[PDB]
Amino acid sequence: MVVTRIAPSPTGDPHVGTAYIALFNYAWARRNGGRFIVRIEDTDRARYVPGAEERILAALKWLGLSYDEGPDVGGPHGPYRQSERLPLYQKYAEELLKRGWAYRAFETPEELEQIRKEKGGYDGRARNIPPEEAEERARRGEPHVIRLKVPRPGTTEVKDELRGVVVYDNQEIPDVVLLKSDGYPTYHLANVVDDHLMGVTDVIRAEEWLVSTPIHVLLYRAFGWEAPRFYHMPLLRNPDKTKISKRKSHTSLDWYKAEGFLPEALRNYLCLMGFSMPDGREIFTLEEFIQAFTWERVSLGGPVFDLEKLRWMNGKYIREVLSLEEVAERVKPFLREAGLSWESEAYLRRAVELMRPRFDTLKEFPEKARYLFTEDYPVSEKAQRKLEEGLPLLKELYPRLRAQEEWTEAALEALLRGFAAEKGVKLGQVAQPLRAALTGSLETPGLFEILALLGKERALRRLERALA
RNA sequence: GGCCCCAUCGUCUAGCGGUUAGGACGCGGCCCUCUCAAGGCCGAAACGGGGGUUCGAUUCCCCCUGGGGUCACCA
Ligand SMILES: Nc1ncnc2c1ncn2[C@@H]1O[C@H](COP(=O)(O)OP(=O)(O)OP(=O)(O)O)[C@@H](O)[C@H]1O
Ligand SMILES: [Mg+2]
Repeated sequence: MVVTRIAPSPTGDPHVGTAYIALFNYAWARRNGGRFIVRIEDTDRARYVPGAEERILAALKWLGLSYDEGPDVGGPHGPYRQSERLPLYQKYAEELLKRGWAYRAFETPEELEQIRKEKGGYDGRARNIPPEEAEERARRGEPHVIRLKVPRPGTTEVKDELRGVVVYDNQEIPDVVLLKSDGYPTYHLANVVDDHLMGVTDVIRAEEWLVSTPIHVLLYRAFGWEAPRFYHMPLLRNPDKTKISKRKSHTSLDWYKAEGFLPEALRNYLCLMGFSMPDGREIFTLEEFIQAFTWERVSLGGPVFDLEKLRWMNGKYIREVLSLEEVAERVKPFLREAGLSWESEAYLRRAVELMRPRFDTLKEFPEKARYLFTEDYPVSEKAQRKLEEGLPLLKELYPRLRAQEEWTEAALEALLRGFAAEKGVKLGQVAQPLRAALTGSLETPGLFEILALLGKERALRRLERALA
């Protein structure tokens, strides 16, 4: 069948680039009724951020991706955390050693630097050490690394499923270290070994690994294993076209969730990063994505992550994809984070309904609708100017309002329109100042619905403070 | 700099030899209207350059230019 995977490195916040690559591996497997594996790349004890594994796994679930095998769901070929597979890599490294495909190198980190300075890059000088001497210096515990012994001279054919064949010159392929001196392996060794054992057939990864591919082709050869298919996705780019980074852009998935972006929206935007539906439709579900997926419709340009477009999309989900009730539920955390409270579900729902077309992120709701949940709301200078300029009218309207029995949006409009005509003035001249009194703002939803929402008492009370 | 990838509006993109080069975000105008949005309508905006192949190239081939990636005991 088809088996894909993601090899996240727990070395920082959950990265949007990871979600992007995960999105495509997930789809390709589901499209082919296959498996989607999650393997953690925690072999660099130096860059390892404790607490990063949980975070990445949660973000993937947050976006709606589900994996078939992984650290927290088990699987037939575990462990799924490389740190727990160390003896395995040791074993395979020595296998290459015995097959003449690798060798032990004892240069100190400082000699290597000096070698890189003079001859630019390691010169494979350790290949001249007699195997028995290397084997002996190893048993004496001399610190060392194991390097891939690249066939020299020569050529190595790599095949990218989206770009075609690419012939490399072995002189371009360095004798990369396979097993570090601390016993930990490098991506190069662990990638191949683990992809093999877990049976992955389709390796879909970021284009930044294209050049390292001939190293993997060589390793699969060394082991006598069949190489999987390679699909390299273009890198997500900052606005300046450089690979998306933490300083020119927002790469942390937690930042997106914190800002009120809907996972559905983010996932949908990410699909547009290199892929498009035949009919050119831009809003679609995760499932529709799986079904319509085809490497034929994947573009290879480095897409710029456009926040403005994400916001647009998020707003689109808020008002056209999720139900009223769903938005109401998703907005709660944000109200709580703003120290605000709603009186009941009924109230919140109507509040959300009135604002639906006015907020593009869940975080924006408590901001623009603050006056619907607390008395502690701000008053814009323009609102104040408008309030003071219409006090006389409001003063004459107030008595009519305290005597209004039927407190409905229909009745209220009738009264106000009538009052405006009877006072020989345009509605706006009575509605605008009233809006200011009620909301401390001049940018709000319809006056009649805002006036009704609160009820007679709550509305008059607030109206009285503006006239006091 | 060496090697490798990429090339349609500012951005995401549709073209797969013959199209007024389409859509979306953003931007401007208009409509709707009690404000602000949402929504509808209209509009400005692209094939980097030079050779070719071909009756004909944005579509196919080559060079140039441009952009990006990669050159570790990180991935
Ligand atoms: N900036 C990025 N843009 C696009 N894809 C990325 C990016 N970074 C990583 N990927 C891809 O997403 C998957 C997960 O990458 P990973 O979890 O290692 O994050 P990372 O940003 O590569 O961190 P590290 O510094 O360890 O390389 C990979 O298979 C890799 O190809
Ligand atoms: Mg045009």
